[PDB]
Amino acid sequence: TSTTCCARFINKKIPKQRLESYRRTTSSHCPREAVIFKTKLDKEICADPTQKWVQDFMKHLDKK
Amino acid sequence: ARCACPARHLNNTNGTVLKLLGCHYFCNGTLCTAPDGYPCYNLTAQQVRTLTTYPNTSCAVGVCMKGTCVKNGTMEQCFKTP
Repeated sequence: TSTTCCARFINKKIPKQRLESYRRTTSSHCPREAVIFKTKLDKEICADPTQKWVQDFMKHLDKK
Repeated sequence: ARCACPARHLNNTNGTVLKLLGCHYFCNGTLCTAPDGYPCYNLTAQQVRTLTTYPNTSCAVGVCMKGTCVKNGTMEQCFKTP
């Protein structure tokens, strides 16, 4: 059971051009459900998976 | 923005959400504070000194308010996982 969790979420949408192919889903046991993405500047960013931008990117990464 | 990054939480044998140790975390080169209402563990200095990979103390559950883990009365068997 991974104990890495996101306390806060990125407020706005991040253009896909700014994101790498990194992605990890956090435990369902986390206080807040989050997906972790990485920017081309190598910053890990917590994203709310109930926002459609996030859902769109996760799909885009599977289709790749 | 910079504080939207993952951080290590503590687990428990109680079947409840993972919780932050205290209300502060460091990621993306930034010292951050958890949001108000965030579930946290408030451990004594002595409890922190003995914190391990298995439960060995009663851990005070709390809620983050302005960087302070305000104890709520609930106790749990907390532990860390690398």
